[PDB]
Amino acid sequence: SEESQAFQRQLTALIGYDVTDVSNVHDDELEFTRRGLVTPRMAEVASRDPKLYAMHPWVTSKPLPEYLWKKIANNCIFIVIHRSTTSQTIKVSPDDTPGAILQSFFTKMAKDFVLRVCGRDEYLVGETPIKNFQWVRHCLKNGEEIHVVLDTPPDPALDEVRKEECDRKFRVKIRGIDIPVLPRNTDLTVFVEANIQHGQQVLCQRRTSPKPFTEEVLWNVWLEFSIKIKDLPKGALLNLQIYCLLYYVNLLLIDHRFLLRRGEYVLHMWQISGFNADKLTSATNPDKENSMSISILLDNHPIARAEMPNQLRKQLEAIIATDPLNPLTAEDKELLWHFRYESLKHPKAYPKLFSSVKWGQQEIVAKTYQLLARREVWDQSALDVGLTMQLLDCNFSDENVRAIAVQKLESLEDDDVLHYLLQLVQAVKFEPYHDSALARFLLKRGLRNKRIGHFLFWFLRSEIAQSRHYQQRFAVILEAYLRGCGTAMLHDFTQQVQVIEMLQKVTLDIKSLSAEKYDVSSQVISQLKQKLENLQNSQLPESFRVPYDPGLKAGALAIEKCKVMASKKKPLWLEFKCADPTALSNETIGIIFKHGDDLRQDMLILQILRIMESIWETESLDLCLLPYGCISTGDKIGMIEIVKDATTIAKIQQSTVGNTGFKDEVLNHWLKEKSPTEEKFQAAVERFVYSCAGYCVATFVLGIGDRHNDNIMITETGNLFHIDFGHERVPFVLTPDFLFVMGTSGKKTSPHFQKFQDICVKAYLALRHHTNLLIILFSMMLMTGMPQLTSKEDIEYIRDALTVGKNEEDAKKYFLDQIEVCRDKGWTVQFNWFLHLVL
Ligand SMILES: O=C1NC(=O)/C(=C/c2ccc3nccnc3c2)S1
Repeated sequence: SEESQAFQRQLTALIGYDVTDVSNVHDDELEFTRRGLVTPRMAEVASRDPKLYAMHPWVTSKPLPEYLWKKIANNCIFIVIHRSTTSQTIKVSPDDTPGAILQSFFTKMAKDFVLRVCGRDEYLVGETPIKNFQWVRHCLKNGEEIHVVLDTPPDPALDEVRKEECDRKFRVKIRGIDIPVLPRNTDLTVFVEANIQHGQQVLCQRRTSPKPFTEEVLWNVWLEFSIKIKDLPKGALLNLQIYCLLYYVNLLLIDHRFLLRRGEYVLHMWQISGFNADKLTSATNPDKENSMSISILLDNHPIARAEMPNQLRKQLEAIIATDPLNPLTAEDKELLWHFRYESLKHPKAYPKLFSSVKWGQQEIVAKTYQLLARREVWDQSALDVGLTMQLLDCNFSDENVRAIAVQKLESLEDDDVLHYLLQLVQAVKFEPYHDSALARFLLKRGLRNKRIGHFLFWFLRSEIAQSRHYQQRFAVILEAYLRGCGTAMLHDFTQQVQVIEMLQKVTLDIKSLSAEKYDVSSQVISQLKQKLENLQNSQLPESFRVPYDPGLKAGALAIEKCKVMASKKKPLWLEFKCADPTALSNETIGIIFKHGDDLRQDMLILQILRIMESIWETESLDLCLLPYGCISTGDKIGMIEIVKDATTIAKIQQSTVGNTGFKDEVLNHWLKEKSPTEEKFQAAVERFVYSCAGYCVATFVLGIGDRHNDNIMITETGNLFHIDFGHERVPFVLTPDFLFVMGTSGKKTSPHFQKFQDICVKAYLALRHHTNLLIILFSMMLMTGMPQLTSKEDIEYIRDALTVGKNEEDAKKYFLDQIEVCRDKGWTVQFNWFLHLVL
């Protein structure tokens, strides 16, 4: 239709990819998926209530942390209901409801309405305690006053959606392979390797005679396998690889309609470079112009009580209580299997139990599917994200195992889906098929909530504009989401995508007009400013929503405050004005555009940091972390949130001494001066101690605590925070300037440094209580976030770091040891840091 085809062009521009393309495809799994996601989209949109969907109340059922009550020791909240002039400050109770609250206002005013926060697209509605709104806790945690404005409920009419209406051994013939360009140094040979895979696990492997690596190499040789056609499990993967490893490609032997792949195929392959999630994609290489290829032929159809002793039961248990990174063995597996009804009564044993299943045999898989049939213990157990996330990684390809995994996620409330959305989304790369429990689950949660949906949009978009391996799949999941969020949501995303395109065009140009040789010369300096105008004209929207912070709505770009950070690279530093007039602060909005870093690795790292707070919180601890917003929007490019009143530590040093040259007291001077009243400098020391320990533990477990001062920042208010995360040693950073702030010197004691270790070990062991969770996220971050890593050696770092095994009491000491190693280096390495880091 003249406009229907027009709408698709819209969704296409938003999505950054053309789902309506069938150029790079060899079947119809995608279309079937769009076809298939239509249902899930429909059930949810219909189900979602406009009354709450249009205001996305953001709340939690978790208990208000123990470190957030001193604020309210009078069981009285100081909400400050605004309006237009009369800002009456009502008093409510930590239990009152946005309804009751509206009462203590109209009850205090005499002779519909909703209370959204001032300067933010956040409403405080819904039958939920005023203490269960993340905002109220945000205000309580920052000493800020809980404000709010009396305004009418948003016309839900806006959340309007456009109208919607054999028992033979497996065989495989390798015809040959081809590549346009040949002339490559060596005159070596090459062979093809066909592997039948299921969950990383190879179930068979066949090769080919080493023929010379010429422009074209035909083999016309059948590759007979041992596995029988009735044993190939759903999810199985024919992994073709070229060795001389330089090229790989995959092809599911069992389609989406439960049929066995049969026919001629010309697969364009991915190039390798010298484990990670890309080697797993069922996608073919889009660039059929200069990429290796392989012709194969497929032609061969539906789909297919005593009690453990005591000593052995003592053996099974020792297996169960082991980290995920600890491999298994022929015996452990046979043990876990033969007693599959025993190990079944233990949820934590599911990952290991399913790793001992011989998927390459119909009979065994058949039994396995019968094991799952009864999930009393699992379905009844408390939700364990660690364990759940484990059944969604690269090791589980059976949809039924993975399926129960999503079954527990179903039990997650928004606030928790926000804490994991990113990894949940990265986990879709492990799914063997496009349409899946996990996708269906992400898609629904997106539609049911505008916050999750906003973040789903960018997380998926991040993958589509950068991942050839997984764009088609993500794009298809995105389009499905876009057709259910609403007309408003669309208007928003559109405005957002436009602003970034241009600001990204500006970003790359400036980087060009500026040589490696540090400059920020008059010229480029005059250029950026000149550039920031050709856009502020009309094209660049008068306003737009902030991708890393959905509430905030940026307006005009304050050219007068925009610049270009030094850095080898040339990140851009932009600032806008809040498009909301009801704001009660002068604070503009600072976003940092940059090119050069894999801004995805950053995202993941900040994601983990928010998961380390959440943990610390449940254990009543607060290490004041500042995981700033960051959204990767393309290959080596994205945006960064700008924390107000923050300075690099290095600059804090060279702000008293010299350049090339470190006064241990430089920091304590900055804090006292950059602070009005002493009552405040006291605070600053407080927030500095907590957040300081915070990045100490966190950065350590992650193995990213050895960084040059230039990547460490602090605020005039006391909060410190690391930055830059895209990839004499040391644990972390506890330099004399910090140590000094706490009040200490070479080997000493203090009311603060004592607090420092006091807060650390407590937060550290707290993390140790989530060893398995941390390991799994960690292990998923490498597989989808970093190049290609050994499925052992690289993940193993997290295992030694978190010191799995050791008794708490020891670890309690282990940390401190690492702490003393600090003094041992004083300014050693920090002074050294100019060279480089490796290994
Ligand atoms: O990877 C990276 N490359 C860069 O240039 C970075 C700079 C940066 C990051 C966060 C900030 N937050 C508040 C203030 N200033 C900031 C500066 S991070």
